[PDB]
Amino acid sequence: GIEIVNRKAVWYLTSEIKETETGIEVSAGELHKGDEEVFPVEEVSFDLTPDDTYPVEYMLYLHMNVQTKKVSWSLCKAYLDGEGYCDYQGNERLIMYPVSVTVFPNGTREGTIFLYEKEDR
Amino acid sequence: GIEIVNRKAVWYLTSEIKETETGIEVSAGELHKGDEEVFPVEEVSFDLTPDDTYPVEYMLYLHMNVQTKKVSWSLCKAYLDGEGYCDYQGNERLIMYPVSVTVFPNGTREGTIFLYEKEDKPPVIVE
Amino acid sequence: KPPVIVEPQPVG
Repeated sequence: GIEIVNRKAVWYLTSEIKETETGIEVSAGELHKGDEEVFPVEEVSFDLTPDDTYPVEYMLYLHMNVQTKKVSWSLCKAYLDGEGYCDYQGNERLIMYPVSVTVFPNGTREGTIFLYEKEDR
Repeated sequence: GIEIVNRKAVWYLTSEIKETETGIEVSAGELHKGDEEVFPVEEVSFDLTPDDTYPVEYMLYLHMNVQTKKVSWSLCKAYLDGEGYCDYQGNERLIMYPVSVTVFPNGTREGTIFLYEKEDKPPVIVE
Repeated sequence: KPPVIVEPQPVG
């Protein structure tokens, strides 16, 4: 299954992230760096599609353009054949990776949905 | 907290609706009647202000004047004291209730954001 | 500035 990890951090996301029948749905929300700064985050969704032979790793990245302040989503899809793996390859500032799921050929999903909330006041 | 409910409907709104630390923000968007007609919807926002004594119910209405086709926002606020409730009452056709939240004196929010979708999000590929 | 305020009904 995909376990839900509620976790406190300086950088936190108010977007609702959930597992659906077909994949992952992330609602529109806000990225916060503590009390100081807030950035708008668009909604995003993707299918957790299995492969016939290999398990498939899905890793969702939340990164920021340093110049424009635009916070965007990136998705890595890797086939776990001994050479495939997920690692953020982009040139923007990686903030977090709230979804990490391995989908097995028979449809079994194993991984984590990270839900970051504010450190306590 | 404030839950999000996605639903496939004939009437759907492309406006982004989100909870902020102070209240609710609805972006400018489009109301769609399937694939037959689209109507412009203005941005709207409001504070989820608590009361010192009673819990407060917030209700957001999206309604349309069927003759002018003007689509507008209405907000009802109710103080949970047992003497009043929120209910949309006007002449205009009520299209949807996308926000319904109860705000308790200490700031605790309980409710739902209804996000209507098309019947029958690609993140860039970091690959 | 929207929204237009709708007053709550009295119960009863």
